Amino acid sequence: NPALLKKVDELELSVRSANCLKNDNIVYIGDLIQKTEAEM
DNA sequence: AAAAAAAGAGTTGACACCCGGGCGAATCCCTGCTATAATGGGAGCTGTCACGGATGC
Repeated sequence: NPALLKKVDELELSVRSANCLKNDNIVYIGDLIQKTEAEM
């Protein structure tokens, strides 16, 4: 799917979500969608 | 099963500034006054008709 090319901070869900995503060092949505509940 | 904080709000002083209103100064517009003698004017058709009307005796 072409949606994976978009960055993780391209949806602006919330401030805490952006903070934890930046702390996790994620650039693509695939690494976040793969981890369902373990890494979350 | 409990219990406090980055944001989210809410302000509180602390500059940075940006046209406005005066203070100047430098400079525009008006108006009148000049003392020998000045003394009637320059284009323009004029190589279309024909009609339809307005004056005159």
